[PDB]
Amino acid sequence: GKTRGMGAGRKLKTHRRNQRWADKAYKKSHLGNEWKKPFAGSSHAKGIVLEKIGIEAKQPNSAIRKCARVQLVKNGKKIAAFVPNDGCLNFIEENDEVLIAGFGRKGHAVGDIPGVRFKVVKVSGVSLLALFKEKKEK
Amino acid sequence: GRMHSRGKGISSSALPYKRTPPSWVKTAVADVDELITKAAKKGQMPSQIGVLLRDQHGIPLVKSVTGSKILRILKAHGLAPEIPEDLYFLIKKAVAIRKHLERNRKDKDSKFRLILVESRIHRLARYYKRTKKLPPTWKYESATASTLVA
Amino acid sequence: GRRILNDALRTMVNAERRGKATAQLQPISGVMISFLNIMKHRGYIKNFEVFDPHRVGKITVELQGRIKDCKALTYRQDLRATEIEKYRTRMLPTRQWGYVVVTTPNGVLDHEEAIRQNVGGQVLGYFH
RNA sequence: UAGGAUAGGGGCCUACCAUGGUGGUGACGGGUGACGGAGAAUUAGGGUUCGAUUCCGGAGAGGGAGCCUGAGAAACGGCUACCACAUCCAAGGAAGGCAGCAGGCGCGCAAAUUACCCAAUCCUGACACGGGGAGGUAGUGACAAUAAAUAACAAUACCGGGCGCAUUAGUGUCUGGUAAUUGGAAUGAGUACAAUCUAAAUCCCUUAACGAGGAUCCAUUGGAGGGCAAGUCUGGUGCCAGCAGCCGCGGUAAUUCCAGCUCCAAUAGCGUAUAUUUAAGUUGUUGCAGUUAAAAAGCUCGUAGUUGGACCUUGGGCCGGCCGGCAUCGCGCUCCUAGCCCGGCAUCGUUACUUUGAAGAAAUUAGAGUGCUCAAAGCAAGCCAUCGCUCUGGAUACAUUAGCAUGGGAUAACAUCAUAGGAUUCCGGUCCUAUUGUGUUGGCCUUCGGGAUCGGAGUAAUGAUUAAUAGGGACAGUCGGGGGCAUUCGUAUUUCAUAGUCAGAGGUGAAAUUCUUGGAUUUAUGAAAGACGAACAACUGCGAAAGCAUUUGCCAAGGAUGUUUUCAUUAAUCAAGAACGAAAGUUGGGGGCUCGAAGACGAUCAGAUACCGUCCUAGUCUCAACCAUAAACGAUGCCGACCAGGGAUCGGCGGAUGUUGCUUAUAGGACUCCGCCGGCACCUUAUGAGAAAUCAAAGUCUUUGGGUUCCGGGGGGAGUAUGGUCGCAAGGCUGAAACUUAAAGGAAUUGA
RNA sequence: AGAAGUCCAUUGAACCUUAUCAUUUAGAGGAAGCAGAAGUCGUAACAAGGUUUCCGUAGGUGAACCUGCGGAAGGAUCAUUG
RNA sequence: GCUCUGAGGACUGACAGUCGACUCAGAACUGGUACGGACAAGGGGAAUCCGACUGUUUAAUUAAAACAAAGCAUUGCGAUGGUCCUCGCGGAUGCUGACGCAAU
RNA sequence: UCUUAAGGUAGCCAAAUGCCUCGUCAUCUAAUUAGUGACGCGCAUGAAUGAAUUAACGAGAUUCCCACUGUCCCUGUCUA
Ligand SMILES: [Mg+2]
Ligand SMILES: [Mg+2]
Ligand SMILES: [Mg+2]
Ligand SMILES: [Mg+2]
Ligand SMILES: [Mg+2]
Ligand SMILES: [Mg+2]
Ligand SMILES: [Mg+2]
Ligand SMILES: [Mg+2]
Ligand SMILES: [Mg+2]
Ligand SMILES: [Mg+2]
Ligand SMILES: [Mg+2]
Ligand SMILES: [Mg+2]
Ligand SMILES: [Mg+2]
Ligand SMILES: [Mg+2]
Ligand SMILES: [Mg+2]
Ligand SMILES: [Mg+2]
Ligand SMILES: [Mg+2]
Ligand SMILES: [Mg+2]
Ligand SMILES: [Mg+2]
Ligand SMILES: [Mg+2]
Ligand SMILES: [Mg+2]
Ligand SMILES: [Mg+2]
Ligand SMILES: [Mg+2]
Ligand SMILES: [Mg+2]
Ligand SMILES: [Mg+2]
Ligand SMILES: [Mg+2]
Ligand SMILES: [Mg+2]
Ligand SMILES: [Mg+2]
Ligand SMILES: [Mg+2]
Ligand SMILES: [Mg+2]
Ligand SMILES: [Mg+2]
Ligand SMILES: [Mg+2]
Ligand SMILES: [Mg+2]
Ligand SMILES: [Mg+2]
Ligand SMILES: [Mg+2]
Ligand SMILES: [Mg+2]
Ligand SMILES: [Mg+2]
Ligand SMILES: [Mg+2]
Ligand SMILES: [Mg+2]
Ligand SMILES: [Mg+2]
Ligand SMILES: [Mg+2]
Ligand SMILES: [Mg+2]
Ligand SMILES: [Mg+2]
Ligand SMILES: [Mg+2]
Ligand SMILES: [Mg+2]
Ligand SMILES: [Mg+2]
Ligand SMILES: [Mg+2]
Repeated sequence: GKTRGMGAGRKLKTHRRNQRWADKAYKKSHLGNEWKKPFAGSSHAKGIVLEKIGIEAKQPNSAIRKCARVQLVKNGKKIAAFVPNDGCLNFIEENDEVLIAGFGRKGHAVGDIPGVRFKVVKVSGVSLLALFKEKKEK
Repeated sequence: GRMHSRGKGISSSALPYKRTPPSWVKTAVADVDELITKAAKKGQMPSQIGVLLRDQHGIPLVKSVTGSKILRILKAHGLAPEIPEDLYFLIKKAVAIRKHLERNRKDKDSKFRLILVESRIHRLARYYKRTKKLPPTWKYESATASTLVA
Repeated sequence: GRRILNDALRTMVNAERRGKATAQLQPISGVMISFLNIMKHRGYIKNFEVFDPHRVGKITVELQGRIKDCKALTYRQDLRATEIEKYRTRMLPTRQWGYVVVTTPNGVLDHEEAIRQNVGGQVLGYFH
């Protein structure tokens, strides 16, 4: 069982330090690889799109989720990012200036889109919800 | 449980309630003390002394008849063994085992038992070093240990 | 090894939970009998024998079925008389009954006694 | 040690000498997207994460280095030099340092005015006057926080439920609303005379006149399948577009997409992303789990570490209404606190724990008072005839750990009266300093006072707890397929020999490869070789585990039992370290029967690199030396206690009369009965436990705490890469990440 | 008194060469893991999965896998007094 | 180069006297930064092929990767024998005997 | 499917073994028929004809880098 001697404070503290590492959340949060991800501990990241691509959807579904290959101005990563509205992809055009944010699930692929972790939230300095809602055209 | 086996025996000697000696024990403490020293200088350890009295001379417990333990009479008369009872006998058993093993090199069981016996020797010897019943330098050298005993 | 005042209380819980009339205890202690004095003072067990012929000792208590649980907190705590207040809630069933027995420089005594004499100490255990 | 230097201690530095200092209680090293703290967010408790930032401390002024002045600087809104950067040059030269305020570029997801002012708070100077991008005021400011509008009230109405009878009606009460219906009231958003505010303006607070018909003085954000509150609405799309945190929706009747109506939750706010807290008893000290779901090391030894059996007077009283003081069978006190001979006095074991006290920076937090109109706040302000002043407050708490101080001695560690070198009033021997008889300074001396030393007499209860259903050791009769060395035996298998016989034998479901009239198979006798030790042989023993079954001898060892023997806590578990550890496998001898990986064949089959049959190498066996793993299993660590019943059985012991194909008779051996321990197990039952299967130990668990070691945190990637280390090699031990995934998995039920 | 200069110490930037640490990054070729699809070859596993399964070790084979030696039941047997 | 300082010993009667050839460190000064001043006396590194190394070899053109080597394996042989010499008688291995001789 | 007694196994390579050949790719260089490292349907690699590696050693063969230099640009002079 546990060690419960009145003098075992050293053993218990060392043991918790040692055993918190098996916890996935602690390991992910302190291992330092979050600074080796594309955003590197950032919420959003402005990037330049290379091309509107479009990608397959997973087994139970069947569709073409319209994403884009974007380059990060900050550290040069090239990644894939979704465009979250109906027919919204048209607003995006090659080599435009977009803001890329996490797509949910905290850096983990979401839903039926295969291996994509990112969403477009701005383009050419105009709100993309506003583009969808004709509030302001770029 | 036995400290070097998973045996769990509880066989032992259960001491009688009355600390005072029984009626029929009427030999005097001085004569019992002379019996102690006679057999001690004849060369027997406290275990043999107690057994001898309990068998031939009808002395139930020497503490009961005298108020002082065998070793204490022997320590007061300066006949006490230089190396304690149980450390002596653990050393003698280690000498026997090692002498057998030096000729029987394939005896892995005897090698294990020797590991255990020397472990017991060293645990007990640390106790005797802490209670100052052994010299503060007495170290169990496996080489020249057979001179010490037997 | 033995660390009694647990070997006594767990025997008492087992005897009570089985409904036995008397339970006997193989080692004793001044601390053990001072704990049983707290139980008997607060009216949870009735009178008892302390067999002290010659050895560690032996005890026989008669259970009245009025006890419900009794334990030892080996890993005996430090305990101020300002902060029993969150041991009584942490261990005892409620704020009306149940007693936490803490050894203090005035001998073994329960936590309500410790409030009024305003002396703290080490947890020996509890019963409720 | 001596010095030099510093304002000063100091290896700060020098000369000489010594060989030391730190470390598994983590040094040194590395990371830190790390200034420290007061503190911030969240919080049942405990915690987890953060803290660049206006308060304190430190450090820097592009990077280093060096100095002047000065009380104060290694200053950068001071200098010198180098390096990086850059400005002016009339081409020799010269000036540099916004991480000060504002502002410009760049970097970025990310951050405002090149404003006014010395009036307040204070600083500064030679100083009541100057100065102050400290600091305040104003502009941008949905960072965060506070109060809080977007209507209210009336009768009319198709109406809509009782209530006045309640039938049979009909209209009735709060008005519920679709009413742009009708109606006069209320006001601030806004505009604005003015005043007030202000250093001057501005805002706020007041307030001339203006300022509401419901289209406006228009509220949005997101959502309407489940979670999760709100459409089995309507149109469009048709596995597309798309939605969807997850489960899922969409394949022509979409409650899930795109639209409209309706509605819902929040509401001047809400959605989104990341990080973090809660959820999370999914990090568990409180408070998890390890038989089977992830997890007991193969097993034992073992140092540190952690944990440690029982035993020592406050035992009974008075006394006054939780405690003072008392006495009893209280080692003494000379001195301060020291009674109207006497309470409650020094030095002559440590700690922890615990009580109380002090000191504890404010701000923050808790918390007292206080009508800023409330509230966030703030520290004010309230009452006189609210007429030449009264009463004022500006509390208090917390502050873990370390340090200081007082009371206790229960609990827990350390050290230790048995060699008495012990305690004890005294007696004088060694030698000593000097005060009052040295009125002055005094300096050695006789009883004196005192260290130190010192011998002998003296007294006292003269001084050592028990001996654990803890352990070690001894001893007695045993027991065991426990271990090592040697040694006897057994049939069988093969080979071979001698003799006999004649067509087959071997193998299979059936075959063939194979052997065979050079006589196979079979039978008998015998010899060699090496292996194996049947039956007996078991819910049986021994062993730390692996493992150990022919005989006798020898050698050491061992558990249990028995014990009126001894030691007296010596113990339990154990990072580091160490011993043994099946089979395979490796190096090299010996042996080479059987069997047999690889390999070669014959069958089968579609294939047959397999199952099947023949031959067979290594190997199987032994020795010397390695290896270190097994579903190494009880998938159940080790020591301890309690709890439920029974019969078996293994070993030891104790007690029974009652028969032995024994015994010169008995005892003893076998057997029957009863009881103890210690084993290996089993059968029944929950009153227990568990997800159950099941378990008398996996129980004594949310009524959660005996001690201790190892070890798990969804599934993969993977016991993989890399690094280390051991090994001849095979490999062993130690051992990630990226990425991917929504299940994988355990137990039981029904069906197939 | 007193400057340039100069001497010797001391602090010592800064550059240079090597060594080395750490963080990223290139690499022909080799070889892992994953995801996808409406592929090819088999039938290894789950029933006695058609040769019971599996663990350790060794050798082999296109692939699953096969076999040898030892072990386990998580077995298809809790069972010989019949 | 020169001037020094320090440490390391012997014999005789923790000290004193007598003697001592050397080695090892440290310092100050000095020179046209020259100093192992003549002589003597390794160039270093990254790799590939071959042979393990040491050794031997075509005297008078080839010094090597060739030959040998230990290590590994194989074969014959138990004396009336194996390999071999000899014209014959006889002889070598053998002053030997399988942990040996002999042939690869 | 024919055929063999068996069909080149473990490895290894334009290797001192590869004709085509100056093989293809990468590296080295300004430039490489050379060197190394890989690729292998290999005229004609391969297991005691021993195969693959292999630290140390080599008056062994080959390639490159640093120092060095009258080898060279490019010759000059001195001495016996
Ligand atoms: Mg988690
Ligand atoms: Mg799915
Ligand atoms: Mg026991
Ligand atoms: Mg142990
Ligand atoms: Mg000094
Ligand atoms: Mg930092
Ligand atoms: Mg500051
Ligand atoms: Mg500064
Ligand atoms: Mg400076
Ligand atoms: Mg400045
Ligand atoms: Mg600025
Ligand atoms: Mg909406
Ligand atoms: Mg929607
Ligand atoms: Mg909708
Ligand atoms: Mg609902
Ligand atoms: Mg969403
Ligand atoms: Mg939805
Ligand atoms: Mg869990
Ligand atoms: Mg498991
Ligand atoms: Mg085990
Ligand atoms: Mg220990
Ligand atoms: Mg025959
Ligand atoms: Mg048996
Ligand atoms: Mg037999
Ligand atoms: Mg394992
Ligand atoms: Mg296991
Ligand atoms: Mg019996
Ligand atoms: Mg996991
Ligand atoms: Mg299952
Ligand atoms: Mg199958
Ligand atoms: Mg099968
Ligand atoms: Mg099966
Ligand atoms: Mg095979
Ligand atoms: Mg085969
Ligand atoms: Mg099963
Ligand atoms: Mg050579
Ligand atoms: Mg020649
Ligand atoms: Mg030559
Ligand atoms: Mg001959
Ligand atoms: Mg090949
Ligand atoms: Mg080739
Ligand atoms: Mg070249
Ligand atoms: Mg090549
Ligand atoms: Mg060939
Ligand atoms: Mg060939
Ligand atoms: Mg061959
Ligand atoms: Mg050849």
